[PDB]
Amino acid sequence: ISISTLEGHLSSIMIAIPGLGKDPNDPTADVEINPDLKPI
Amino acid sequence: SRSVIRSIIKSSRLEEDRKRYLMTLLDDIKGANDLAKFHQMLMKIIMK
Amino acid sequence: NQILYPEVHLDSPIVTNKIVAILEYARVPHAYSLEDPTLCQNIKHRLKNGFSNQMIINNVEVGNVIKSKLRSYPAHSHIPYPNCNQDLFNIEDKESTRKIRELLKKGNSLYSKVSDKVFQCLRDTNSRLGLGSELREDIKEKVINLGVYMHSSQWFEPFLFWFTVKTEMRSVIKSQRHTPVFFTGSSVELLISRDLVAIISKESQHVYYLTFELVLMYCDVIEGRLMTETAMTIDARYTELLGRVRYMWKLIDGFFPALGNPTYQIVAMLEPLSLAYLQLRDITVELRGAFLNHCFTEIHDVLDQNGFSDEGTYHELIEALDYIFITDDIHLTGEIFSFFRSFGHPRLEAVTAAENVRKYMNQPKVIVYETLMKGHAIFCGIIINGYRDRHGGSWPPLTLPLHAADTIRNAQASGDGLTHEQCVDNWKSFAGVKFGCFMPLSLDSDLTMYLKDKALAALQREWDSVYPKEFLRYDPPKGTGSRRLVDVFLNDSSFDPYDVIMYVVSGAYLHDPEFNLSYSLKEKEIKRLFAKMTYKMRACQVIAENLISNGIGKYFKDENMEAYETVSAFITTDLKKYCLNWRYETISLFAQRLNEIYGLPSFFQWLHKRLETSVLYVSDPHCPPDLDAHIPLYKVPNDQIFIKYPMGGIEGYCQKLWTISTIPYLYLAAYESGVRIASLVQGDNQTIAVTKRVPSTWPYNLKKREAARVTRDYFVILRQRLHDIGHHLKANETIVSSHFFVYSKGIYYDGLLVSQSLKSIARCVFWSETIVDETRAACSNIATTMAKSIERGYDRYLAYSLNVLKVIQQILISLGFTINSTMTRDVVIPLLTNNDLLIRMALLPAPIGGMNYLNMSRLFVRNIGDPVTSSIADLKRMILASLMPEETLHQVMTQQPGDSSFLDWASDPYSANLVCVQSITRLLKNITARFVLIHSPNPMLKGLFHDDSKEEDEGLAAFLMDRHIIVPRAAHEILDHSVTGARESIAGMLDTTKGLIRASMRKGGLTSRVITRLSNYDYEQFRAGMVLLTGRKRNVLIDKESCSVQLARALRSHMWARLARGRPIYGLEVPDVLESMRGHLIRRHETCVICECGSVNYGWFFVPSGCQLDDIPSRSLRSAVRIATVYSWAYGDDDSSWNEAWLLARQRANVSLEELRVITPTSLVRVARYTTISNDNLSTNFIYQQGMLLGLGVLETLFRLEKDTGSSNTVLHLHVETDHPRIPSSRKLELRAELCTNPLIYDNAPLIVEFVTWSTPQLYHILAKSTALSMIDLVTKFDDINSFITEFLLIEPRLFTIYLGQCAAINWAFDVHYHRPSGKYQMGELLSSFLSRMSKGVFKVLVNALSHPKIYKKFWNLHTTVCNMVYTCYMTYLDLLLNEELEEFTFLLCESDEDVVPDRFDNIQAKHLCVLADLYCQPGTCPPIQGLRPVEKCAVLTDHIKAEAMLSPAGSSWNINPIIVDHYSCSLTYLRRGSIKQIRLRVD
Amino acid sequence: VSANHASQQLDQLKAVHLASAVRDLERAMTTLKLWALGYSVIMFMITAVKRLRESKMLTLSWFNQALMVIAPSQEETMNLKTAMWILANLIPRDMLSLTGDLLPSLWGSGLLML
Amino acid sequence: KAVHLASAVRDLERAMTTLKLWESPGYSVIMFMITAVKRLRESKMLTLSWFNQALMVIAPSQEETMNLKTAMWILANLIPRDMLSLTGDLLPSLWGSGLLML
Repeated sequence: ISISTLEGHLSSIMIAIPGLGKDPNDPTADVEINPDLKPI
Repeated sequence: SRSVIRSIIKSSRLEEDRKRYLMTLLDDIKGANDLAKFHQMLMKIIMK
Repeated sequence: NQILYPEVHLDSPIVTNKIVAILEYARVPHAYSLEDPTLCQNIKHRLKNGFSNQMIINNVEVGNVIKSKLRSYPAHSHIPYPNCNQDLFNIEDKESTRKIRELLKKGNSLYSKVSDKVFQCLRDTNSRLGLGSELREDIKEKVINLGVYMHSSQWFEPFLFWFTVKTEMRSVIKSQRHTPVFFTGSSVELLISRDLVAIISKESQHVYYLTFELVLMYCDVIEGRLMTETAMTIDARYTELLGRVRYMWKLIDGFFPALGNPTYQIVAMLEPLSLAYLQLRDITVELRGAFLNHCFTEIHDVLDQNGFSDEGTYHELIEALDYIFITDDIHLTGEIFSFFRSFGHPRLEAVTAAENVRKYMNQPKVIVYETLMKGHAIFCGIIINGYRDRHGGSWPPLTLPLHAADTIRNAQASGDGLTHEQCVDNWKSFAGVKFGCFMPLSLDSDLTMYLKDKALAALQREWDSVYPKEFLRYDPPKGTGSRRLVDVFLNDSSFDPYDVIMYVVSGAYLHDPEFNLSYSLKEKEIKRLFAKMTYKMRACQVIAENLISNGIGKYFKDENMEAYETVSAFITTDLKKYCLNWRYETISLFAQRLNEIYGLPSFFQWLHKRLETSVLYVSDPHCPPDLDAHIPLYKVPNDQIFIKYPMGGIEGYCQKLWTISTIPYLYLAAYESGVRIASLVQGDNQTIAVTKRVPSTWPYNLKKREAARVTRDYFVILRQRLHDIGHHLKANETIVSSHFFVYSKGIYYDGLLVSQSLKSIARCVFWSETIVDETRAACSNIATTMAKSIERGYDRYLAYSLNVLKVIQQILISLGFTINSTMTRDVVIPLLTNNDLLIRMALLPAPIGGMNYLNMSRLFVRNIGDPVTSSIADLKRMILASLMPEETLHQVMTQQPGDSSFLDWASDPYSANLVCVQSITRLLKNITARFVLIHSPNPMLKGLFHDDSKEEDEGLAAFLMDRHIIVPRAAHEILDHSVTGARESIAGMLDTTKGLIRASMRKGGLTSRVITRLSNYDYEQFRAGMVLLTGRKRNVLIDKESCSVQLARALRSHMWARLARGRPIYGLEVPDVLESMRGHLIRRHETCVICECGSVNYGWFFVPSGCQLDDIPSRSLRSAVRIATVYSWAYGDDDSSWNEAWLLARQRANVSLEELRVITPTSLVRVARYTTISNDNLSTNFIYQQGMLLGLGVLETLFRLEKDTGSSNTVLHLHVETDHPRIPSSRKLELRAELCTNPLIYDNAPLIVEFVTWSTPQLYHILAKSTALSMIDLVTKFDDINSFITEFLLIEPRLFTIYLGQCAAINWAFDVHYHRPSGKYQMGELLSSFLSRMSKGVFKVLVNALSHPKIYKKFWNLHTTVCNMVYTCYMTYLDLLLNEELEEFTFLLCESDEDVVPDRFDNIQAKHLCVLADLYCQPGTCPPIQGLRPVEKCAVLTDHIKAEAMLSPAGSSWNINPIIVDHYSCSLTYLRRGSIKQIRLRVD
Repeated sequence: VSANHASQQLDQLKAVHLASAVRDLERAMTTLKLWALGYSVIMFMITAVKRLRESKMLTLSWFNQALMVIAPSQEETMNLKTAMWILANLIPRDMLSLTGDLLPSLWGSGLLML
Repeated sequence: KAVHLASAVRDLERAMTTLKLWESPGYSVIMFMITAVKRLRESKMLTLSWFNQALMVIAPSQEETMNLKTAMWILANLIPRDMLSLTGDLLPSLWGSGLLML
């Protein structure tokens, strides 16, 4: 539980502050993509 | 601060002779702490 | 372009560099000093190179004329624009201003001819309401001598000068090798050119050079001052306000020469200072002089930095401000807000605004983590509670992390909502939450958001193309970009709205070469910049704000025995500098949560990511960049107009997202301070209401002190929390108050609305903002502004008289002082030589053919019934007051009708077919918008607009309206919700402005015949008015003081006679407000109207004494349902008409016939808070509602000048003075070959007896029905007779004899129809024969009823007596039925089975049709009813009576309407005994 | 202003406030009711209120007539007597002089046990 | 049917307030009823614990206990029996109670 809190804090810091992803392929882009969009 | 206190005296609903006398005393007050004592005294009259 | 005119009013900022550029091309010396000297270099560089063009010439000649005149005056000095203001506020010349002086003297002559009759008309309409003793004597002299009061003003002689100079300059701009020569005057010498105006005063030798914008500004300011000084001088309430505003004008105009442009900071301080001097009146605590200290320190800083600083000057300025702003009346404190713009507008430079934005957008910040995460937790809680409330107890899709508390997990499992305390105390539990996608993206549903026209910046490679070659040293690159958003949007060959989102999601927006963001100066500001960017990023911004506004923002929209009440205080904050303070780190987490909700990766943080890598510049055409050669934007240094690398937000563009992010911090401060907070958001103003409960036994002063103390604590907490995220609340600027807050209508002071009455009077100016100078739009603007001043508190009669004088002056200006060259001598000389013609044109109302747009009913109520009926009633009042002759009425009835189709009738239902009353600009906008939308190759507008759309619209309007009864108002409701209404709505939102009109002129959408027709409508409307009021035709039937509705029906039948051809018109006539109501005041005295007239229809108003007045599914599916219900109600309900309604509702939504059948169903606050209303004496809901509004207006007018309601209660009595089942179809519906399935228009998814409560007349009627029905039915069937004796004792006789006649006729209708007699007497003879066939035992019950002596006495060989009684009741029933006196008619039906109710209804309707056919038709012509179905015999009898009514002249007065049969699932005994028990248990 | 004029205007103002209270009470009780013809404790109630809406006063003779019309059912007579006791409790004692004669008599009477 | 209840609570509160402003005569008759209707306005449920607690607060004054019992009996008799449990738990039990003598 204490490790999970530490992971939750560092997740919020690294994605609110730009350039600190450590290459996760755009950490703000972890959302599922199907809002009836389908342009492709 | 003197202008604001004088505006409080002018905008109040006090008697005109009392307003003139309080403006005379406000012109008599020079020190900073004496202005603060005058302001607490002035706020007492308006609440009364 | 032969139809556009130069602009009448100011619509652009004032730039120093434009004036300096004109004076440096003209080579005239000047005293201006620029902060950026680059325009004082580049021009010289161009003049070193020999550069010249068409525009550098014709300033050299003007400069030579100026130097030739300045050789005459030796000691000449040029004065800059601010330093000369009072001189240009007080300037006059007798010789220069002769023509407008003669015109306005003629206007005073005409108004002096009609002023006394105007006063008599207003005195009569005040006397009918009952305020004759309360009308002041001074009002008469102010009405009669109003022109003398307007000519006595100080601003009149400036106004004639500036109106002259504006009109002569506008003529030059339209006309443009003559050289402008100086005009020698009495005191000034004047040169007017296209770009420069030179004024040399002879006595002082002060020389002024002005441009066009300064002339427009001075004309607007001086005309507004003239109108507001006239309005304050006329009305007696604004006297001390008049003195304080005059002293304010004199003091600030004295301050203008010494300071100049820094004076506008002191002018801007008037908006804080009124609220500071209002805060001095707070009863609470030491916050009386809180904001005034900041204001006084700011004014001291303004005087100190400019060098005009001494001890004597500052004290005198404070004494002057104390004289202006200290007053005792609450409602006159907000009138100073209207005089904010009355001093002018400052001059602007781009470098100052660039430095101002550069200081804020480059500031480092340090932001905590805990407050940010607590605000994010509250943000998540608000989204969760919104989704849980709308979806009924369900959590939105999310996953909590492993470290979440058990309270949040068990609330997620059990579906229990979270309070704010749980969100703040468990902010660590929301550290790694991930939302799910639950918000759909419907961009194909909405197209309106792109059609709003917005400006576009140039491409980044050609950013210098906005600057001219003239003001730059190097030649700028040419510009291939497009200026407007809608031109790129409509001409785009392939446009998918999801590709716009993909332009951000894919990441190509960061690396594009064409992106650029620019700034431009704001137009009218006393102190901003608005931004412009390219097409794709504009569309991304619009889509982003619409997506936030549709789905998520709607979520954000809103022991103790002694008992408690709630007391509140207010905090008002400014939000303008917040947008610069937003950074990526603050907005990032909220943007991630919105990305997770909407399912778009990295979408909502686009703004900061693009602005951090871009270079911004402030673009003014006259201000040049300081570059020797062309360079790209990133090489350009971070000086002058350039802001190199901004971290922040440009104003607007993300306002919804920032507001949604801002509210959680307010709620966090609410939780920490233990208060209740309600937030109201305005433009750059936020009002926070702090609420704490207090004991009710406490006095009022202690409650307010407690509320202000806890508001103080909340303010300290909120300041700390906003500083920790970095928004810098700045406590001195924010106002903390106990009573007042600022909103849109005015200042709110403890339930009082302080209103700004004199703003709209200052906005009452000659002409209106139109591309063609129209008289009618100007008169409509005058009427609208004066009416708005009436609702904000100005006197009604004085506003009406000001409207009359301003209309006369506007007509005289439009005929005599104009730039229009189509004003030939055929109409100008006849109108100017014939004075009475011009006054009769000015006074006559506009719905009947005049040029006056304010009705006398409109002065009291906002909504009037019918403009034609109200206009005819107003004309009758003016005829009775001898203001206009009687013959004018006949001319109104003999007016030549215009040519308009059925579609123009359906678009404007109250139109009276006048000749050329449509405005030029609106019709030109409609043609231009329709042309560009029909030639738009955008794939979204595929089937919405067709080239043959107008023929389809005309066919639909003809199918709706060419019926045997013509209703305009129902067809407007059908056509508004149809495809035609959708096309007109989409065409209406497109504001094409001047640019697309010029573009369509180049394309040729407006043909030359259209241009020559639209150029001459003002001449033709003056010609039409002259032909109307000159002509002489009279009718015998029309009489003076006949009914207004009768005259309106006659007028509508005359002027629509070509289309209607004699058919009736229904649904347009509502009686006038003023001619229907007669009111009277009472204290202990008899109302006279009640004493003699016996008028018991009145409304009742009460005012207590001794009260202080002054002191304390889809849209397309809804449209289809609306079309179906209006078509079913208006034109009948059967199987044939429902197919047509299904076809009209099928075009908007995908429904079947069965599915469609299932799915289809102010300033009164001074008095009106204390008044008590009762309408129990009132017996058409619009008339009663407008009567209530009129009574409130009466009570407002009675107590306008009275401080207190004194020593007696007031009572006001406001009296009121008092046919088709179905319409078939003639035309066949054209329809369309295929149905367009666009989401804008088409939607494919179907998706979704208590006797006590009855009133006493109803108890009489139901008892009289039950006694009569039971009696006659028993006679047909031939303790209950003793019950009948008691009931006949208890009933009223007249209702009984009517209902007895009804039941007798219904039960003998079949035998009468078999014998077929004609007329009343023969049917009565046959019914008397039927009563003769009855025996004595058949009528024995009524014999026993007549045996009682009291029944016999009330109702006046008893069997023959009963036969004579039934015959007499039958004769009376027939006599009421012939002249339609059966207004309350009901045949009650007692039913046991619900299925046989249509059968009984058909049988009794057949009986009624037999009665009508035997009364009306000839004997033997009726078809037999024997051996026929009831609905078949009803149909054949209805057809026979309709055919016989068409054949005979009689029959129209006869009613073919069937009887009304109220049904009840009760016996006769139950209803009858219940009525007896209630009429004995109730009062009687 | 003399005391007599102020007393007259005060009586008029009390009459207006009593009429407004009667109208609001009638609306409330009709809303409660709408969601043989032997009436009950609220069906009795509004009838008296309806007499107060049509400006005719409650009188001992009206109570005797109402007892004689409801006489065979003793439970219903108990219901109407309790309903007039409810109206005695609702109206303040100053305005019972304005209502009539029944409610000053019924203000003295009280329930023995809850 | 909650919309029908709530609206009548608003109209009763308006009627009792306008009666209370004109009265020549502790929360007594009608004043306690205004308190109870205000508790109904705040969506508070009538519970046995609240009435027992109110009995403990107003215990020294016996006449005021009689006043509050009579006012709760007013509110018990005026409200119909279908909505009576939606008011709270006090009012059916007070509907069970009755007077011995007028």
